[PDB]
Amino acid sequence: LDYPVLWKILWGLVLGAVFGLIAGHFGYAGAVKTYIKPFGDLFVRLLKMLVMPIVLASLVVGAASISPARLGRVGVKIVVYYLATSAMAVFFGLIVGRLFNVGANVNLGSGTGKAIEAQPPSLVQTLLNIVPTNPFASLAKGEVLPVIFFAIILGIAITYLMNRNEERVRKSAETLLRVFDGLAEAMYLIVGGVMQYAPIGVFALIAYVMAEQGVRVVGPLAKVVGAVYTGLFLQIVITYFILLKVFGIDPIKFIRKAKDAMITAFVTRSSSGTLPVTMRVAEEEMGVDKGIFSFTLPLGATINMDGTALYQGVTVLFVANAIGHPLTLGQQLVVVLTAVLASIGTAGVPGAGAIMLAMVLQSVGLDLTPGSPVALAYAMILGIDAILDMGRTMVNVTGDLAGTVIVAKTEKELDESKWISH
Amino acid sequence: LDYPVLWKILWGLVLGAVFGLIAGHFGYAGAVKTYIKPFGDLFVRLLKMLVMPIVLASLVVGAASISPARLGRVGVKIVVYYLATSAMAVFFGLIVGRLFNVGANVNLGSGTPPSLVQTLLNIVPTNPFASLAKGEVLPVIFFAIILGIAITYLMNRNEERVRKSAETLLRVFDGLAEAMYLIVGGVMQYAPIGVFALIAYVMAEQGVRVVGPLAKVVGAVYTGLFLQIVITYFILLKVFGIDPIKFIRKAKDAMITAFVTRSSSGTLPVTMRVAEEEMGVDKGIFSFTLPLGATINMDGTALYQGVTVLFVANAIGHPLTLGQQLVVVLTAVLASIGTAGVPGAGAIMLAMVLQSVGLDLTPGSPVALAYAMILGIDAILDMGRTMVNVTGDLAGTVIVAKTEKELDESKWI
Amino acid sequence: YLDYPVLWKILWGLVLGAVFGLIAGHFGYAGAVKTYIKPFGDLFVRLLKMLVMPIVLASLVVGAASISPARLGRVGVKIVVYYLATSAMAVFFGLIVGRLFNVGANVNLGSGTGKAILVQTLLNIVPTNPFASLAKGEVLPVIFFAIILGIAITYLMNRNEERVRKSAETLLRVFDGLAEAMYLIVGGVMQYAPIGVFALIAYVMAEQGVRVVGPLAKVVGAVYTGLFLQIVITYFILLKVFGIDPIKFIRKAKDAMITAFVTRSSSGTLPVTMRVAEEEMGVDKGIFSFTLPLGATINMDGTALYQGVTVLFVANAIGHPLTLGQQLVVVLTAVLASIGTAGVPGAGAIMLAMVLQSVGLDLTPGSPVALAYAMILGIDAILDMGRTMVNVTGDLAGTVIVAKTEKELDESKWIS
Repeated sequence: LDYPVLWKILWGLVLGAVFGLIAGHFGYAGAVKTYIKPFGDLFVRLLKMLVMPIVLASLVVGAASISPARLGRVGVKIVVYYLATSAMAVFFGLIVGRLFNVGANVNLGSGTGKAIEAQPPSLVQTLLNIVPTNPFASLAKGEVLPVIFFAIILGIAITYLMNRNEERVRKSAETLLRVFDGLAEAMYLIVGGVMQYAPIGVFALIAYVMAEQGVRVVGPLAKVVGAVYTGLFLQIVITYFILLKVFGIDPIKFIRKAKDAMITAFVTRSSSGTLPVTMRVAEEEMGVDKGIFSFTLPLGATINMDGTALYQGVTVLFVANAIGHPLTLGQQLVVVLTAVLASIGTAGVPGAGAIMLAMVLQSVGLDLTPGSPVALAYAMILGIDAILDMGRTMVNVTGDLAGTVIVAKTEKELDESKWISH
Repeated sequence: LDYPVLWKILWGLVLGAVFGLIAGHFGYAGAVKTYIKPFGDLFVRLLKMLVMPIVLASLVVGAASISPARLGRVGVKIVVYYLATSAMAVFFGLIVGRLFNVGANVNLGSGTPPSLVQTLLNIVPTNPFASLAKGEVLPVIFFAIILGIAITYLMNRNEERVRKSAETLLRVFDGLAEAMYLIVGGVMQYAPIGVFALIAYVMAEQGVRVVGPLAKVVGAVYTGLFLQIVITYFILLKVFGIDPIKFIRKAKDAMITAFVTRSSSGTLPVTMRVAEEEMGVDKGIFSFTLPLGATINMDGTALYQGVTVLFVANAIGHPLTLGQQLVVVLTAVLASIGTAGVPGAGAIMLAMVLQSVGLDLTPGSPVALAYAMILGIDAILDMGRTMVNVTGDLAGTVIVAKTEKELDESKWI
Repeated sequence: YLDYPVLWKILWGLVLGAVFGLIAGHFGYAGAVKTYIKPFGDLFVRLLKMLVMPIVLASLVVGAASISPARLGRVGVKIVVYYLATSAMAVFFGLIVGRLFNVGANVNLGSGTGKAILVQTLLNIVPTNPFASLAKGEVLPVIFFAIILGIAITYLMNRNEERVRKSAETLLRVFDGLAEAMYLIVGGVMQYAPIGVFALIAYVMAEQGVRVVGPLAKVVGAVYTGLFLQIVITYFILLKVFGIDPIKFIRKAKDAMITAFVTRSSSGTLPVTMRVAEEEMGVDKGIFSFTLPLGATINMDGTALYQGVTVLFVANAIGHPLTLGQQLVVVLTAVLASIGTAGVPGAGAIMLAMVLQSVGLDLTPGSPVALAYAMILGIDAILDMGRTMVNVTGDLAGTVIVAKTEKELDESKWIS
């Protein structure tokens, strides 16, 4: 029968979260899961549908445009960008976590230090596994990063065929490129259609996440949730804003534009499954060239270490203090750095944080055996994980946009007409 | 060689069925399975091959033509039709099982967490490429319709790059679809040999078993088809102004293929080519209605389940009135919607229905002994179950077609 | 401080790697070879694996769209006759070269059980889901679907309706564009090829080269003398008979041969074999896009050598007497049971194991025949290298011979 407002996706967030909270406090969280949540599963399923086609096609079309040496430059830039913001996330994660003093109370356990054969991640085979041995297979499996490799090789090769002298060579290559282009275009059209549904699906998703885990943010857990979020906020408001401003980009204009991707990132808790919304934003909103965002955006849905360095800095310090194990500021740095290195090869998927935490705890030598104190801390964190996941993913997508727009500004943004107010 | 002539497919059927019957009664069915059967396995393998490309390509081209408001309309029509014809199937199955009094004798036993969100939600594919790679027809149908609908909006868009890119893309799908129909055309030159091999086996293996009280079950289920086709499909066709006798003559290839092949979804290339090359239906209709009804069509299930639930009921002595027999069959029919046509489905579903009502299927108990009898004629039954579906799948595709763009009346006059 | 491209490097990367491998191996450093060197060659292998499915699908839709279904059937029957001809030669040489070297040198004793000793595979050529078969990496069904598509596209481009024709050309144009792209990229990888070839033989030599001392030297010795004879006698003589200069052939086949050798996969060398077939032998896409991937599957040459030698090494080590006749019957059986499989590393030991079972020999642990099998298995990589290399070479020789019989045709590629 409706609805007129176009500021709705943000309305659906707030109304949903408030509805979720109330439904949960009154014991009705069970009912949300049944009647409301599946609408958000639909929202989520549809976005999932577009991720392989949009990413594959947009990057064939984008590496075919621009050029391989310029493409190379955009890599070094988006990577230098991610080290910079990663150090800030690490630093803020340590600071924000100490301030709230998250290990408030109360149980005792048995200390340890780095133990059980102390190996950092393999990370050779992680690299060799970028090059897909069957492009068709990597498309059928969800694998983003090999598709990125094959899409870039296909694109660069396509362009080389179009400067070849023979006419058959040039007309065939172009028909091919034309097909990816038409495909990419259809995809972007569709996500716009999906986004018409988005505020209902955004509503259903925090309604559930709030009714389930919203009731749990009481007590000593409030402080970790409280800490992880002032940490996000600091990362955005200081390191992203200051970074945008230094490159001559208005920080407030950016957020009004990034908003759809941010809210979607948040509720969806998947970088890879927000990629369709993010990319359309990079194009229809930020005015970024496909030759840029088709590479940097899906690459950063994997490589961005910001939200893990944030999350990991807080929860390691929470476990450390609940179980009584003294952790100096330095050893926390070396732990978070290990988790961050260890996270790089894997893309953003919901649940990733608790999973990664379990790994750093084990490896550092703690016993995660049942009823143990340290198994009890992890289990507390694990119970607010969706709440934390939402902010982990959202801080990542935001910075994913923020670096895409900076690197773009550095060659062909170029479209400044996209930002003028009237 | 060389044999080529036409209209062999009806010949391969009758001749193979006779070869099979003769071969089975003298006990040589092992040799039929070894030496003859694989030739028919090949006919089935080739048709399976064309199903994903034919369905993907034909619907992207078909939904790119026409328009989404019209597309929605035919959806509603083909759904109303598949409901309507289902009622007739329920009714006839209920009656023929009673008339034949299929359950007869003699052994004794006693008797009397839903979802349907995740089923609907599972229509939307999370990886379109995986869904093409796995079988998954219903999600491909979804992605193909979105893709086509989207392609058309781009071809009406003002920008010049956009418009020619979209049309390039559409042409690739058109070219592919065009190639597929050529190939399925080719396989149909081979079809009567494979139709021959397939009933040759089905007659040689399970044919000798159709003696006795099981014949009454077969008699009842086949009286249901004939009654469904000849009464409710014919009457429905005449009601919308379509000649019932020309229809059968044309569906003939898809029907015989449906019958022998026992896969609704795997007769789909032949059905679609029949739907187009014979019935003269536009791609914009059958590229939706035919593969959708190869999943959603409930007719042959209400027939099969009506006869055998009543057969089990009477064999084990558990009384079910005409009314409570209906309520069981309605349940089995609802549970069938999310699933496409597959050669084991009848017995699998039968087993499930015995379960839910609480009957004990442990060996060697009567309800287990009753089901085990049905399971032994299942192929004879599966052949008629699918043949009636593809027949009705065509009939609604053409009826729904007649109401907008059938439109081609030159194909029959 | 490295240029490096002097561009005759792929044969250099091999010898320097092989020698580096031996030398590094004798000094016990193979552990470091496995870590620091090896992955550079795994990279080389991974890039080529990537290109196989598109290079093959695209090349054959375009190649079967060109030429014509009656001619294609002839090059089919011709390439099959070729592969039978060259196989009998491999069996013959495998029997002779193994006896000549007399591979059963030493020492242990055994009996075993005896003495004494399809359809669904063919049906499995026809893929029930082409999209699945592309993803699962199944060459023969992709080959089948590629030919039917190519043939149908050609018929559609002859159809009277203009739309049908313009669509079909679009479709065909997409595949040609793709194929052309692939060949471009494999051209690029070959720039990297000698570094990766160095790394691979470096590893294979550092690990298994050290084992080739003693009575295993003879089996490695006999198999390579078998390879040398197959190429230098039956490929050459067959090439001359059909009028092709044998020494020019080898210089051209060189990139594919070495890639084959080092990667030990007939099918994952396919991109390099197909590029050679095109940019070097001057063979038409309509010929080689069929014969080469088909021969990466059906070619029995390299198997008859491995099985002719190793069945006899097991035979003589285990003391079980085999007449020249009974050795023949085992190898023929092993070859028949072998066809459906594409080139994969480790394939040799795998097949040997089976013939041992079926003949009734007992492979129980600590057994004599079990002990013999293990020795062969320990030099298997060394044997694999020469096994697949001979196939890829002969794959080319039959591809250009059947090519010579219709449209090779490009004689301009070899002159002055």
